[PDB]
Amino acid sequence: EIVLTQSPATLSLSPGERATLSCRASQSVHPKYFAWYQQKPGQSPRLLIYSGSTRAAGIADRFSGGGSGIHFTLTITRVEPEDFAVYFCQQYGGSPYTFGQGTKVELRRTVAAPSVFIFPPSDEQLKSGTASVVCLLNNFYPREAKVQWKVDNALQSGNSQESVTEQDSKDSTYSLSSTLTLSKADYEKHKVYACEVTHQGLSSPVTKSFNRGE
Amino acid sequence: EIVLTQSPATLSLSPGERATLSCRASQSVHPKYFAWYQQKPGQSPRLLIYSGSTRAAGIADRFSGGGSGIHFTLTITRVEPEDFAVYFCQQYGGSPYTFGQGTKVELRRTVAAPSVFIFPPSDEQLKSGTASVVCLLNNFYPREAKVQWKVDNALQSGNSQESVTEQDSKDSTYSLSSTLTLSKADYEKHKVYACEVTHQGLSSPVTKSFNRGE
Amino acid sequence: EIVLTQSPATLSLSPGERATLSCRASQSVHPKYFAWYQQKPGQSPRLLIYSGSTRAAGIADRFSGGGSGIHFTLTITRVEPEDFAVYFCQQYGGSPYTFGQGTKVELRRTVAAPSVFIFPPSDEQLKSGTASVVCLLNNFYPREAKVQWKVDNALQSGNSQESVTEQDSKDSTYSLSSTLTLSKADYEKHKVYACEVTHQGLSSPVTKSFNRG
Amino acid sequence: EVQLVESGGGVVRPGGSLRLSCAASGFIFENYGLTWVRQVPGKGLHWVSGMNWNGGDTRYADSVRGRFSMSRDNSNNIAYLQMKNLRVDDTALYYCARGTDYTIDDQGIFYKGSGTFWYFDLWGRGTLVTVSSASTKGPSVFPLAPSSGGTAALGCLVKDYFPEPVTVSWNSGALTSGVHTFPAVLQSSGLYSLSSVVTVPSSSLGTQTYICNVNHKPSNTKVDKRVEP
Amino acid sequence: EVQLVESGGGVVRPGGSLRLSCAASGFIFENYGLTWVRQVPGKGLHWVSGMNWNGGDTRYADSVRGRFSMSRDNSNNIAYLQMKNLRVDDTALYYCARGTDYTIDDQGIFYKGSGTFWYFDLWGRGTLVTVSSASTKGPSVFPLAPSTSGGTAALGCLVKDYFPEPVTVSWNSGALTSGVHTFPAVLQSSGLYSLSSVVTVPSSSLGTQTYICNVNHKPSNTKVDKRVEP
Amino acid sequence: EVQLVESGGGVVRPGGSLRLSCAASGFIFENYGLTWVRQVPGKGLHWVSGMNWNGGDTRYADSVRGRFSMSRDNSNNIAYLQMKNLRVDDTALYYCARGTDYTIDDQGIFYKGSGTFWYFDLWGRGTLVTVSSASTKGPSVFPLAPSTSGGTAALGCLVKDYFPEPVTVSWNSGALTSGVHTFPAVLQSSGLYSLSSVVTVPSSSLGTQTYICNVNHKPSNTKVDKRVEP
Amino acid sequence: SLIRIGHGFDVHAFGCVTLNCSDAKVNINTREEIKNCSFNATTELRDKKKKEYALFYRLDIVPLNSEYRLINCNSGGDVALHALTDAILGAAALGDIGKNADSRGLLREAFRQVQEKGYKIGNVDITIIAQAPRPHIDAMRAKIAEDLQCDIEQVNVKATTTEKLGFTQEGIACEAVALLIRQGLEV
Amino acid sequence: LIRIGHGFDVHAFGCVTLNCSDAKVNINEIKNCSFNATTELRDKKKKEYALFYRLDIVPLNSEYRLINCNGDVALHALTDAILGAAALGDIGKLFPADSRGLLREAFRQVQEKGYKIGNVDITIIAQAPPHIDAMRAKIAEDLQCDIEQVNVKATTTEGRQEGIACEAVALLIRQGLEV
Amino acid sequence: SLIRIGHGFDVHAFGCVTLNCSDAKVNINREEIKNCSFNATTELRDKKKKEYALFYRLDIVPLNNSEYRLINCNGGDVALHALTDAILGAAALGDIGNADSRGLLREAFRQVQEKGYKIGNVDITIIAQAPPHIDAMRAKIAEDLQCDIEQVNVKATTTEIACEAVALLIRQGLEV
Ligand SMILES: *[C@@H]1O[C@H](CO)[C@@H](O[C@@H]2O[C@H](CO)[C@@H](O[C@@H]3O[C@H](CO[C@H]4O[C@H](CO[C@H]5O[C@H](CO)[C@@H](O)[C@H](O)[C@@H]5O)[C@@H](O)[C@H](O[C@H]5O[C@H](CO)[C@@H](O)[C@H](O)[C@@H]5O)[C@@H]4O)[C@@H](O)[C@H](O[C@H]4O[C@H](CO)[C@@H](O)[C@H](O)[C@@H]4O)[C@@H]3O)[C@H](O)[C@H]2NC(C)=O)[C@H](O)[C@H]1NC(C)=O
Ligand SMILES: *[C@@H]1O[C@H](CO)[C@@H](O[C@@H]2O[C@H](CO)[C@@H](O[C@@H]3O[C@H](CO[C@H]4O[C@H](CO[C@H]5O[C@H](CO)[C@@H](O)[C@H](O)[C@@H]5O)[C@@H](O)[C@H](O[C@H]5O[C@H](CO)[C@@H](O)[C@H](O)[C@@H]5O)[C@@H]4O)[C@@H](O)[C@H](O[C@H]4O[C@H](CO)[C@@H](O)[C@H](O)[C@@H]4O)[C@@H]3O)[C@H](O)[C@H]2NC(C)=O)[C@H](O)[C@H]1NC(C)=O
Ligand SMILES: [Zn+2]
Ligand SMILES: [Zn+2]
Ligand SMILES: [Zn+2]
Repeated sequence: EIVLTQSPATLSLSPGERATLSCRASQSVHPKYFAWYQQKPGQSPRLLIYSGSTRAAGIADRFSGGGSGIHFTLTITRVEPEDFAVYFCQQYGGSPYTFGQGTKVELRRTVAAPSVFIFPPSDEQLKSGTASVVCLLNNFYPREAKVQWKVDNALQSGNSQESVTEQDSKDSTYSLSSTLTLSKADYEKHKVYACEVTHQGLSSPVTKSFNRGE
Repeated sequence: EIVLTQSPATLSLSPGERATLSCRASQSVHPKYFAWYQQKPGQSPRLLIYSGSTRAAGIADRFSGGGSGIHFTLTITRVEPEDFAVYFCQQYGGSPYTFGQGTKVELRRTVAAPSVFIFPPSDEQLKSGTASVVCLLNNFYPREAKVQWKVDNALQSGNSQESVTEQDSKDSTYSLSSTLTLSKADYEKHKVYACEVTHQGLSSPVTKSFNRGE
Repeated sequence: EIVLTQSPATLSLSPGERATLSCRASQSVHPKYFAWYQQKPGQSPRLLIYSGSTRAAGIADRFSGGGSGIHFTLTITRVEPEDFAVYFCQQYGGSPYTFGQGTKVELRRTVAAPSVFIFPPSDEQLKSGTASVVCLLNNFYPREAKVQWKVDNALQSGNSQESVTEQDSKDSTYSLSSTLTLSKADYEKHKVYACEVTHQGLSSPVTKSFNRG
Repeated sequence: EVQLVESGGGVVRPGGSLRLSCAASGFIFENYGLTWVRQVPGKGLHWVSGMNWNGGDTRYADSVRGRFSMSRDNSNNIAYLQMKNLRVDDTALYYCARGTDYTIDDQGIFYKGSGTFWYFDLWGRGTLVTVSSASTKGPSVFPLAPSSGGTAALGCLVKDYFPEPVTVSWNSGALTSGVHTFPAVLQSSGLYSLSSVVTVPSSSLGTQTYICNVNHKPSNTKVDKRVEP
Repeated sequence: EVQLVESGGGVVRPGGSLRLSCAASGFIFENYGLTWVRQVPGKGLHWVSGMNWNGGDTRYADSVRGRFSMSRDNSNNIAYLQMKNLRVDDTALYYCARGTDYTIDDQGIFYKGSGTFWYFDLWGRGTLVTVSSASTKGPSVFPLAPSTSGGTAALGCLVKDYFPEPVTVSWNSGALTSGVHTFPAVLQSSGLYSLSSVVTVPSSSLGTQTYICNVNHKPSNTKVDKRVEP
Repeated sequence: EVQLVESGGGVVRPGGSLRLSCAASGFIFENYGLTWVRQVPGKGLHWVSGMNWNGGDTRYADSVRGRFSMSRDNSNNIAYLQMKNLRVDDTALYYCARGTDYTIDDQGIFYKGSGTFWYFDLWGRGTLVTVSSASTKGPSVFPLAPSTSGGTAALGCLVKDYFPEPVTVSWNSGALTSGVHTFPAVLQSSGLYSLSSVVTVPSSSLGTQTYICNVNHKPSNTKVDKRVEP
Repeated sequence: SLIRIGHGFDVHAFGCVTLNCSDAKVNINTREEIKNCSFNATTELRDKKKKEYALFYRLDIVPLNSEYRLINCNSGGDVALHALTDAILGAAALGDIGKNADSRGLLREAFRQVQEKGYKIGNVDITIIAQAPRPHIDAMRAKIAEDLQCDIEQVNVKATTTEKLGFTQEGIACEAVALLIRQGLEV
Repeated sequence: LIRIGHGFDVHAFGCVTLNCSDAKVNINEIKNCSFNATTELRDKKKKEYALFYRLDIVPLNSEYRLINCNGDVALHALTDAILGAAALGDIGKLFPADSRGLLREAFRQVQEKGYKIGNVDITIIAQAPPHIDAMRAKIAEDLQCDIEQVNVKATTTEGRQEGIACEAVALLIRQGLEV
Repeated sequence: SLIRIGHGFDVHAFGCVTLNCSDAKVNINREEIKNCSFNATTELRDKKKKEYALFYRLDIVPLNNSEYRLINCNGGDVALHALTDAILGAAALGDIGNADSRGLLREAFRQVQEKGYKIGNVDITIIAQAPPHIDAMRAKIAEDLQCDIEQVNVKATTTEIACEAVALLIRQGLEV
């Protein structure tokens, strides 16, 4: 009934900076019937604000909630290292109660180009009847990046699944892996497999590739 | 004066299915003067049931107690991984209060053969005047197994002890260490030392061995 | 106003022995307004004794406290390995409340001479315009050690910095490292670089040195 | 020690049934309201059901009204969620969380001790509910062999297993830096697949041994595949 | 966080004497009953004694009556266990567990605040009691080096001839924990204990990786750390 | 779970300001007093400020009186410390600690639930406050190459010129742990920190095996891996 | 002439509150049942309530389609009359007898019985001990003097407030004293 | 003359068994007793502590018991009332010992000032109560007055606790007015 | 002659304390309320405990932002208040009429006197959890009521502050 829409979807901050998260409602909500939560990867949510603007027990006054009707807002006056997490809004002015999709406050850092790598299918795996080629993008910031698959200079839509890690705790970078899954037939039909990577930290697309037989 | 005997001694089950434990009393006990406990390796017991059938704090409704007179049973409906432990019954309807001997609810898994290793004595130990020959059985299931020591195909008896670990957390397997204790005089008097192992997962008995000297 | 002076600075003990730590106040302090703390490297202080002589929660009977006027003492009847740490005396009979400088109770072991090593500046570092020579005293006891640099048989003052590790947990020794930092210019001008180490477990001052090239 | 504990999760087939239990401890259970919340790992939260102190007020989300049934038993400090006609959409991590210990009606008057389910301060750990026709299967481990320069990259392919989770290590725990294990993905075959990679100097390829240790309890599979050029 | 803590356990020779102490926290001690329980590691639990809120209903097990005695001092939240004439059989780990905060008589009437020792919800850490004439000694540790048993290898160390228990064993200061198995100790005829700890390692790692056993026997304040190599 | 959590630390320039928060959990916060205590990592403890149950009794250390300002909010269980006009001398690690749940006056009266700041049973883990004019900078790492004495060889890295603390260093991706010594950093005259990590290896091992130190510095998101060879 | 004094005391309380209940477990152990109910209690602030529990008899509650309500219900005048009633009867040695008859009825029935015993009212003085807040005491006096067949100057009503002393609640009480007199003048 | 009096008394009751210690004395005879309390539910009891004076209790062969027990709450309140009407203070000024005998001495001290009982009324305040004419005839024979001059009644109060209280008023008239 | 009976009652706090009062809310839907803290007493000697409680602003007086005390900080003020309420109620007057209770007692006696009444007798019983004088007090209120001490009675019944009071008034007169 009432859907909540948070903005921005990601907020890339350096420690000590101010944060401001918006959450827009499809319908008016009473200002005192709102709540925010924090969640870090692998943990349960943690109540931050309830009743629009009241802080919960154990929440410093860095956090402050507010808003009325259609615009609600969560302000972190000085982001602490422990404050880089995911923040949800939640309304209880009318049932069914609902959450936003979440805002992610990541740690901002200097641009870092990926180190690209390609792996050819295993001999073991070839016997089983399928072939999986994986393309690795190690230690890059920011997260936005494109990976395309080329077989004999022809692009493939689908047959590719990507997975990305959480921002590293040490260097604060991301890592991606795209896997190209094929059968012995469609794999032996062709000869050259390449992986084309583009990123803010790359002047021009880098590519890694190999020819089966090596 | 009142002694409690529960069966079975071990109840090997796989998550999801039912576990029914029994606790038999020598004389009649009031149905609401009975209790059960759970204990995992290296922890203290925790109360599951008191007053015969009323659950304790934090105890979900998969645990269910009951009984009267001489027949008391605890029954877990949908076994979960956190439930594999040893379960003691206790009656307190007549002094002295007493516990049972303990039913062990272990995890059932597919048969696995043991990886056998024999370790000859250490030079450092041999100087002191005593030698110890260790045989290791590793990553096997079920727990039942046999270990025979032979010194020049001579069966040794009354000079070796065995010790087994608890069901591995990650693998769901046991490991065993038979230790043969001999004196330097008697160890240097023979030459072949062998460890014969029988197990359900072995077609035939396995032997590991070494020759004193090298 | 009220100054707590603890003694000794360091108390070398073996497990089983008695530990008597004192805290001398500049002014009389009510005997029941005193407190003792244990602290471990990398952890936050733990309360041992409050109200002068009362053990806190979890504190074994090994720990006993007392005192009156200006002399207060903490007594550990038979030290165990867990007890090696630093101990602070804290008074709260007068504002502002204050701690002692602390007393380190360390495990005593046999004497051990340092294994000395010297490292010349890397050629990577020399381009940058600075030169760092590292002398490494390794695996010694007791902690008290001297280290003095020499360049062309000329003593140095005010260009070397020492760091010392916490007592190791396996062999119970320390390790120190002094680092002579020079300019690239001043480094190319001399030739001999020496590190003289004095230590209780050394019969005579050991020296390790080198010639650039 | 105030806690909530979910149990009764696991695998279940489409159109099947399952019932979750949340067991409270350390607080007056009948004074608070309760909620169930579900979250698929990685994505956001979604409200499921809610319940006040005695059960007189029970509401559901659009996506579960008519399929879920929340109940509680203040005598034993426990709350249930009975689910019918499970779809595959319903796969997620199911939290149980504590509501308020108070309520307020449309006229603005305060009732202590009559908790409702507005905002949630205490959260359970979360029990996973997987809805799949897939049959429990251990993983096939395949090496990802390197070709380089100054730094090299290698890893393991944990492919075709069910259900989650899987735990991977490198060299029996000695390798900590440079390891990256990617979140699993759900293949069209209904089985999961993830990859694990590690950064390594090009010099130690011939010198040093690199073993990846994949362990999948639901099938009692443990495998230590070696990776070489 | 309510908690119980035992203390005072250690060594004592047959026919000796020893006194245990249980310290409570976080609840109205005067309302609850109390019990002691003994347990050998690996084997089952055995009830020792139990008392009510004030000590006017103290009972003991058939093996313990007239031999141990149990009391309590509600003023300072503490209970004791007086033991005399210790046989060697009495060797075990001695728990302290909390009873109920109520009690019922033969008419069916309920007394709140008058706890007893029926079922037990709060259990202590457990203090160890070893009754053995053997004198305290320290562990001598020996290595178990490999030979080429397939692809995977195995190695470990042998802690022999120590008393009393326990003894902790880790690998590489606690780093290595996968494939590791440490076996329970076994009481030898000489009066002393013995343990063995083992690890599975790939055969390839001959001299590239290092392996150190980290044994600690606090009762003698000894700590050895011997490496293992082929 | 009785817990204290400090926040708000970080780097600030001389004459600056900063505000620390303390967050409590698991006890009646308004029944207890509170104190701030600061400690330089290598050195000892120094009392900063303290306040009783309601803030009606607040006192400060001689060094900070006139600059620091303590306060609390019992509705949310948070205590604060306002720091104004910081000196380099104020550089330290700031603790939040819990006082007592009672108090006594000059006449002998024991007031329960009116706690004060005498002694401290619960401590936070501490938040670091660095007062420097230095600008965040990642380290230049240099190798410490062997060959000079012994049967074993000394080896290391030099993590020079970084700010603020800390840097973390490991060897061979964390595989080499035995014989490692990482020294506490030291503040150089230039305002930047430097340290060095060394290791002892077998002299035979220099030719065959490869040794690499891994230096990470979160403040600048720097992560370098430097090869060390003769 | 004969002259007699009386004294009354009464606390009626527990407003109408819907009772959300479940049977108890208590034989005697004639056995009556008796249940453990829950309700929204009242506090000292109008717009704030509190959950409480108390044991109620099943023959003193009427199920309202597991929901019940206690027979009789609110209510500051009802205690004063009951107290004054006990006082009138007390001065003439009649005790107390009665569900919930009109409290104004019972007061008039007590007066009719002392009246046939040869007594009228001399004066009356009533004290209301409550936690709230002179609103309507003169409305009470009139209604009281009318049922005792005297004049308002023979009826006094008061209220003491138990709030100058702190508070943190429920209830309202009343004490009364009456003076009876023989009717019969010698003119 | 005509005179009016008021009395008040309250006793926790009711014949329990006390387990008393030597109390606490820290200054710069009182005891501390523990007993099984009684709640309005019969089969349920509750531990509870209380300070009592060694004079208000009686031992047994620590272990003590309340002295009044049992009623005797109305006699005290009525006594005070009869004394107050005559301006003679409190019970404690009487000296002799049974609750009923204290009232008899109070009336003897009242007719010594020249007053008979005109009219007496007693109000008992309880939690869950009957035999009132019984108590009412004992007051009448002790005050040398007809039963129609004594009135006794009880009002009630229906989580858990106990206690019994009472107020009494008395009117005195000068005796010997048959001139 | 005409005779009249009266009854009064008052309750005051045992001793004076200071209150640490924070602004609460009456829930608007003058009347003000505070939520205050104070050192409450216990049975032990010189052992207080912290307790909260609610107070009407009408009964507390501030000290001068968040600190107040009780108005009746004084021990017969509780007795005299109940006695004025007793003689007033006999003559059918009201409850009541600031400070100086003994002046209020003299005022209550002149208002019944204009109605032509005098004291016949009074009986005052004080009730205290912790049990002096009183002969001093019953001689003082015999001065303000203008009567013999033989017709003024005070007593104190205790539990092994509150006060009840009854008054009887005799018309002014009388002819032989
Ligand atoms: C202390 O006192 C408090 C308060 O009295 C008490 O707490 C209450 O307890 C009662 C009994 O347990 C609770 O009763 C339930 O209340 C539910 C309220 O539901 C709300 O939402 C409903 C759905 O909203 C729709 O409409 C909106 C548009 O606005 C739309 O967007 C939505 O999508 C949705 O479709 C709504 O129906 C409901 O309003 C109803 O009630 C009022 C009556 O005053 C009426 O005016 C409305 O028109 C409508 O009828 C409300 O807005 C309710 O759903 C639930 O319903 C059941 O009730 C009956 C009786 O069993 C069944 O027949 C029926 O089929 C349902 O099963 C039930 O009535 C109440 O919610 C509590 N109040 C609060 C504030 O929490 C405590 O228990 C007391 N303490 C003690 C110790 O006793
Ligand atoms: C609130 O009220 C409660 C209840 O009153 C109160 O709690 C009670 O506290 C008192 C004092 O602390 C307790 O008194 C003790 O009761 C013990 C009962 O022992 C039982 O078992 C004895 C032996 O066991 C049996 O062994 C075999 C096993 O199979 C069995 O066959 C035998 O038959 C035997 O029973 C047994 O002796 C005893 O038997 C009873 O015998 C007849 C049977 O009809 C009965 O009439 C007797 O009264 C006797 O009890 C009983 O079955 C008991 O151990 C203990 O006796 C010792 O006490 C003193 C030491 O203090 C010694 O001097 C004495 O010689 C005995 O050795 C003592 O009597 C009482 O049990 C508590 N009640 C409950 C329910 O726990 C609270 O304190 C109250 N709170 C406050 C604040 O006051
Ligand atoms: Zn009534
Ligand atoms: Zn009395
Ligand atoms: Zn007054």
